[PDB]
Amino acid sequence: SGPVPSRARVYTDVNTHRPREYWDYESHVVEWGNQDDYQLVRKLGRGKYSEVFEAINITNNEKVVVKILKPVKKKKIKREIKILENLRGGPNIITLADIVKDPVSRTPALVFEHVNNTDFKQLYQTLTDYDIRFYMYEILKALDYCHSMGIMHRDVKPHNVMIDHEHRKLRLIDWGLAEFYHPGQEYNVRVASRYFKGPELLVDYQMYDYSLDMWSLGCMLASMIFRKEPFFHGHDNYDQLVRIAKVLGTEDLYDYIDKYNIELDPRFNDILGRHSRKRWERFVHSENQHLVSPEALDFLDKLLRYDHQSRLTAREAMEHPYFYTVVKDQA
Ligand SMILES: N#Cc1cnn2c(NC3CC3)cc(-c3sccc3-c3ccc(=O)[nH]c3)nc12
Repeated sequence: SGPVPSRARVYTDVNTHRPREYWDYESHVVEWGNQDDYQLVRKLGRGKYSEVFEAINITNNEKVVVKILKPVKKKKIKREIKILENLRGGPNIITLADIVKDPVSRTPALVFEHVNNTDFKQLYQTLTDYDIRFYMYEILKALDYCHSMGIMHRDVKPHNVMIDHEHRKLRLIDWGLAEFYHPGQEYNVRVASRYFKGPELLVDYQMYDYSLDMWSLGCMLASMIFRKEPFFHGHDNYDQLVRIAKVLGTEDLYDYIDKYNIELDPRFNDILGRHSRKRWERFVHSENQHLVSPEALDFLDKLLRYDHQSRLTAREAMEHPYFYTVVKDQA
């Protein structure tokens, strides 16, 4: 027997109610700017599918970030562009400023708003309890917005969170893995970095939704309050599920597998073993106790659930007691 179908608990049919053009990115026609408006200043990074640079827009003297793409399927470039344009002006969503192509090389490049980022491997270790709640609330604004717009980011991790700590400015970036949610659609499970992959990805459950981003957000929160990066440190995708089972327990995992009639890869049987559900206190010590509170733990618990349907939505998460003071100060 095949797996049991699943539907998003919230924003289920937002794309169905939209005109086709909104989500049918394959038919999207790219609007190109002028490549001569931009001059590369310095390199910021290299990736598997791109090279990133800092640039100057010589028409207005503004600092920008330029992502020059390596060979990528045109439908995937159209997907990222279409999502970026649909999300433009949304809270804490990076702004796509321009799309340019080299006239000779035919190489496409995405031009973004620049964020004066403080690298997370330096910033996070300085963040107070209030900073973690404030920045977690800001990512949640970006997530509730993109989910309400029928989009799952699918790559939520510290590297995709740009923070200008001086101006308390956060942007959720790199929409290259993002997809439109369609009820009944089977998605590719080979998405996200190892440490942030949800149980649905690791067990090969394809009918997932926005709730995937909520697991990732839970992984980030656990690493920040416990000062343990990564929180679930698997040696591969199979061992990644073992690392989660050693914390959440194997009982709720097999209850999750049984509920959705998931065919578990035979490799898993001999590595998963039998594990009890641990108490969050075993990750608490003298150097992280100032970031850990009963509110933080309660919130974290409600994010990290094997059953995607039982995790908090981004809007429910914003309503949690953990954010009461952030909500108060913002009024
Ligand atoms: N989008 C965007 C964006 C805004 N600011 N910003 C900064 N700012 C620091 C230099 C101060 C760095 C990067 C970097 S650094 C290495 C890779 C990337 C990158 C850029 C685009 C993308 O889609 N993924 C990854 N991206 C951005």
